[PDB]
Amino acid sequence: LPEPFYYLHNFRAVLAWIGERYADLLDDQERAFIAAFAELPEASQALLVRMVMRKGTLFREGKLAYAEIGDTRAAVQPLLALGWVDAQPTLELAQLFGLLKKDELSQLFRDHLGRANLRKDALLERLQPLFPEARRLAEWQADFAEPVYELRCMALCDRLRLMYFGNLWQDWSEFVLADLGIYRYESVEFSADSRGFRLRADVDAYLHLFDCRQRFDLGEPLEELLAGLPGEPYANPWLEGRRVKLLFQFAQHCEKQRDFDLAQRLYRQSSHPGARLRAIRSLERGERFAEAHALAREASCAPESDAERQGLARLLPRLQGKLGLPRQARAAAPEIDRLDLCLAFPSEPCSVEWAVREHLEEPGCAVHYVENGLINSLFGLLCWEAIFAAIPGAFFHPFHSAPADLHSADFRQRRAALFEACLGRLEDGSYRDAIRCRYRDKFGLQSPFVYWELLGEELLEQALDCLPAAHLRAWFERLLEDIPGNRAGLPDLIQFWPAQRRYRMVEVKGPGDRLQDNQLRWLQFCREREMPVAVCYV
DNA sequence: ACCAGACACACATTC
DNA sequence: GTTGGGATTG
DNA sequence: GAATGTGTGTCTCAATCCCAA
Repeated sequence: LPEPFYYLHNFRAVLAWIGERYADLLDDQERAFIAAFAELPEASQALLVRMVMRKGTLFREGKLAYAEIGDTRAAVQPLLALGWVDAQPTLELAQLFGLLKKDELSQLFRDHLGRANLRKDALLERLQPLFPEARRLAEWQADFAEPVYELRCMALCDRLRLMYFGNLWQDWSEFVLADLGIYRYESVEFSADSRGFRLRADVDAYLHLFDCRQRFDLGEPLEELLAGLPGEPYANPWLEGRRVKLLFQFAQHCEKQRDFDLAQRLYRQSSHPGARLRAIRSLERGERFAEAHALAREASCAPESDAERQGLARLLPRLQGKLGLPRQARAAAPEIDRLDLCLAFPSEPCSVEWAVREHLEEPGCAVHYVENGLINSLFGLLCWEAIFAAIPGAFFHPFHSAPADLHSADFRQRRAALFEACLGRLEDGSYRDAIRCRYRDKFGLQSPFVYWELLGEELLEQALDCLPAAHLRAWFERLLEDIPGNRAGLPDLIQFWPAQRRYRMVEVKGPGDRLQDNQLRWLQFCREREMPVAVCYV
């Protein structure tokens, strides 16, 4: 706010950061850009950044009025000289529609339209075949008096951004939102040589998978698209999971479009969690039962998760039935406590969960609604110094909500000493007070576990009295077995009876919902450790 | 935290 | 004359 | 009719402004 050229300073900051830490990852023509950019006049740098930050790559001169930069047609000149911006670009009929207003376009294509008022997209559809070729604005309308500037250095800028944040989903608005105190991140003191990418060849791989996904959302035929993907897996951990997550989605699309034979073959090329299970169910829907049974038996011998185990638990008997085999006695597990209500006639538009909490209200009993919120936050506070540890590779810029290696399978190990030191506080008295200090110190900070908006002061200290430390262990341990797989699945409500220092937690279900798989996995968990849980059926 | 997951809801399918 | 979606704002 | 499987709608800072309706 206090500096009119704040956006340019942020852009300069990224450029300098790139120059320091990612110098070897940068190529010849890219080094030339950063050098050339600094030699530009201040108002020319500013105008360029504006176009880079804004949605399009095409801009009307009228839509480029900025008081701090002054005359735009003048400031754009050093950019036209470098060829970074292009007046007189050639425009498809589809993108000319994006630049002009509806009334302007109706005037132009007057001798090709009826008297009927159509929507803008309708006009585009009618006129698209009559003008399939692209052409200069002067060739569209010679009477046009506004110059339209095309930004021609957008790809280089994306790479710059992709190197700064370890991704492309974050953009330059992080700087503003952080400065305005709308986003407050934990400040991890990381090395001067902490890296997003370590080598340029991996950056190109990221961009490729990005565009593969891009063309996929653009309805481009998978047959061609698949030939774009690499045969052998990527050597890099992040990149392999992405290549494999992409393969997983192609098979999802194939399966939904009733092509189970391709979907199967694709699911098996993927190591994405749940792919192998989808491969079996696809083989089943393709009525290739013998093959589906062979893979299912292979899976059940060495399952990838407890999630796959319960998926196989339904798949296998059904598969054995379609073959000649007899089904084996699938005797169930112990049953969590049940609690029933009368589908109580709702007062106004409202939800089932909120009503149950109102009903379970009682003098000695307070009830809250905190699905996943409560336990993830309590775990987030106790292991704050562990999660935001200055592990090399974890952090490499500001604007970090979580360490980048959060989903890695050795996330716990790299901080194994720190975690035992935090959960070690859960044995002596320190944990209760340790949480209360984090809460006051770290409040508001962006984090992957703590729900500040929901963890009110009362809910906090009510939990600290009732919830047993030995219980808090078992939960925190299960999260560390598999964070992405055990982040969710916790029951709707917790209810404390603070005076008698006991808790009981409930997941409610209306007439239009049943227990999810993961929710079932946790009720089974708490049951086996004598933890007060129950399912409320309404 | 690296391109959504999470959940509740709702309507097919299959012995 | 009003309303809603989206982009450009900080 | 149970047990299942699959398929939807919703939600990522908030006041401003241009444009399509």
